[PDB]
Amino acid sequence: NMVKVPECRLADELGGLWENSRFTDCCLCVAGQEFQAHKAILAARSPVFSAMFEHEMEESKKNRVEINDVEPEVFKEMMCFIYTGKAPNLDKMADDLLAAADKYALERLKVMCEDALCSNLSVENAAEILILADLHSADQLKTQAVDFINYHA
Amino acid sequence: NMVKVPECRLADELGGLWENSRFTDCCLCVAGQEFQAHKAILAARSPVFSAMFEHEMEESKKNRVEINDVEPEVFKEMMCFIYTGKAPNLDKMADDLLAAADKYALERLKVMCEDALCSNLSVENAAEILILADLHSADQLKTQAVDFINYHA
Repeated sequence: NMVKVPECRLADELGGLWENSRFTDCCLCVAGQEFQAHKAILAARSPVFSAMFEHEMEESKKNRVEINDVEPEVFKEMMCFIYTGKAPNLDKMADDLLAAADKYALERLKVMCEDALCSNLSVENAAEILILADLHSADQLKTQAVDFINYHA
Repeated sequence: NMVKVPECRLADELGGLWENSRFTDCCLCVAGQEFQAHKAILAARSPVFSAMFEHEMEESKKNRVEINDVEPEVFKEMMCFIYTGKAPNLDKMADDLLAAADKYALERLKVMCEDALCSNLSVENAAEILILADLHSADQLKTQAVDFINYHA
């Protein structure tokens, strides 16, 4: 225990990779905005992206994937999660991020959003959150939501 | 604290990326053996690979990088570290990995080897390890090797 070993920095460096966009091989177009990314990473991280890049006929697309169901700011948080496993701005978009994580099968990000939404459960938004968990198959969130509503009988 | 969030699995998934060799864009030839890899990840993880891929005039090289100064088994451990930040078999090759980590500027891996070597310091091997740390710029290893030798008077 004499030698001081530095903290793992895989996440920070992969984040650098995404921020610097080097050796990118695909373009994601989100509401008219273009983002360069790396197929290998997105595929190893999302079963949806994986399937998309693995079974895409029509070179006409030219590695150009157009995303229509996600707002640019939410998209960026999702990407941040894919490259580093973190989502610094999750708190202010938990519900939209949940839907994006669900759509792109990012299980851990999905549960992280569930965790944040659960923590904000109130009698004013209990029902809405409950419905939200049903539309994006967020089990843990639903259960905690049902329990909440019941308890407040 | 009601929702149970899974542990980050960035490393595991990036390891799968390397083990499955999907969407690779380069080839590393090591002592006759070929390994497919991803430029972006090697580049974001190693200043040497970074500079190598960033400045390579020969198309003739074809993203084909040949490594002559590293044994295949050691090379694989290095790659494992580059993709996941771990080196499960570092103990049986600490000295060789140290040199390989040094040559490719993998700072953290270099210190990890320094920690293993430092822990095996014995009257019998002390002198050999000290020299090893000087030839591969392993500062912490050196300082610990010099002290050991002194204390044993």
